[PDB]
Amino acid sequence: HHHHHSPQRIVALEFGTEVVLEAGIEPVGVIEPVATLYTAEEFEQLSTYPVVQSASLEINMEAIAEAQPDLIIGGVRVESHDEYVGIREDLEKIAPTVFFDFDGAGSGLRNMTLELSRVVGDGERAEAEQQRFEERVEEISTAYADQLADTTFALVFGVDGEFAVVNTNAWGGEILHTLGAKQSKAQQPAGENFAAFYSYEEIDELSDADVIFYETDAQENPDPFTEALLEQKLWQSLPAVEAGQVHPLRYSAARTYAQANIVLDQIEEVLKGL
Amino acid sequence: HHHHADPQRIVALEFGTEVVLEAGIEPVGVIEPVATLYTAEEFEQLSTYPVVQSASLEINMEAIAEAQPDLIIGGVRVESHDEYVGIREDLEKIAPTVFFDFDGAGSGLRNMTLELSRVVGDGERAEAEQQRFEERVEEISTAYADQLADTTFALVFGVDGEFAVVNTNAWGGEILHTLGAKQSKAQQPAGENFAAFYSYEEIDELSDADVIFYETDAQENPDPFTEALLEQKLWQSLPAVEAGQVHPLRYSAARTYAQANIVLDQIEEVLKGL
Repeated sequence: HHHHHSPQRIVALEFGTEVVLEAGIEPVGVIEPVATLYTAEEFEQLSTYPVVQSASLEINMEAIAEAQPDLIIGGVRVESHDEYVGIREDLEKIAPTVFFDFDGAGSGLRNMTLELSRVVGDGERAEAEQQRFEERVEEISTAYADQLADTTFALVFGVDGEFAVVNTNAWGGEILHTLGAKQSKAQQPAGENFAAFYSYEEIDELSDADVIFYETDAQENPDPFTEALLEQKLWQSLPAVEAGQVHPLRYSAARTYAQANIVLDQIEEVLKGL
Repeated sequence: HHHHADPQRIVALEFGTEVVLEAGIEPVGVIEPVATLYTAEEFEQLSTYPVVQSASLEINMEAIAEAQPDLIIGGVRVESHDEYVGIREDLEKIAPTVFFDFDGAGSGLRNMTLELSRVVGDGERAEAEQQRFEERVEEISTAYADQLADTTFALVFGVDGEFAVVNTNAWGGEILHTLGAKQSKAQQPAGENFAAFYSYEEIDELSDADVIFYETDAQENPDPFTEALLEQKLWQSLPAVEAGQVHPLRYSAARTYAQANIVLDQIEEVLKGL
């Protein structure tokens, strides 16, 4: 009952989308597609599917009932567990309903979708990806052991009037940490929180950064807020920026091991010019 | 940072009005209601409440006293800091007093009131609005990425004998800028100022504008001066005016995130044209 080991018509609730897409399955119902999570091809594909959940996570039991699923899948944030006990009961009147809980913003997610991939019958590729991730981390950490030892990384995204520096326990900061990379001291105020927030005046916190990553969507596009952060004249004064070492980062969220490796690939490419 | 007693008898000074309204709180004391800032129903209601501050920002310390507050809230322009540290003292003798500073004419205001909404016990809805604003910018920017690339916007308001073109660091112009929109070159002489002023002779400075927004009050009514600008004979000469693309903009001076979303709605609607 651990993550590591030694159906025909699927409704995909939240986090179920990435699982069925990777398995080449077509869902009979899907949570409302958010464009930033998917490639252009994927999004225009996903839009051909009936919406059975809002992006606010509000579920449409009736629309699901019309979809006639034989299996309903999705992940749940562990904090909302008891809440989803009732939801599963309600949903199981339509079809067998498999939920999995996940915790934090790091490995918990890509493990959770590994379990969903097994359930929908795609455990082979999914377990392969997990092993590949673990191998690549080993291989990368020793192949560039020098660069990882003397370079300080930072991951940022922007919000409204402020920006964030991603912590060692979350998204691309988790993956960077798992690799063994050093990360900026802008992280320190985050504590157990996923990011540390700063005003545009506090951009100078990232002066110990030799390399900076900034989150983008699935098509390498920064959101306006992240672009706004890159525009600030105070930003154009950081060591890493006038070194030409500021790079885009796709799939920082890393909802699967397949996605998490794409992060490893981006981290690796930068290490080649380092 | 903005991103992450208990009251029942609140006096709302300047900028505290939008906060108590949005929270469904009836204030015991309120700054003199200016009708252009509120709906007909909001204004009608707000006139019931005792006036404890003048529209010229003069505080009636004894009217506040009789109101018997247990909490006094309001926002302060950053320039007038020390002058208000003083005021809080005399105020703190009446009840706990919360003043927040804000800077500029952009994101600083809706964040300041986000903080006041937290203080009065309404931080949930307030943070929801902030998150929703940030999501919808991201959303609108990508969904209309074409329109936003090919279109040049302008925001104008009228004054006596002159008119103004709003800059990228202020009000409706800031939000338009945050979205990623292109805006007219009439903004240039503003520099760091919130607006660039012109005579009715220089209306031709808006020839590159494909779309034009004109500030109105909370009830979609332009002020007489703005109304005069739209009457000028050189105005119906502009491309955007003879293309049918001149629209009213409410809540340009977006005081809260709820208001800043209503601005985004209006921009989205126009963008659903073009």
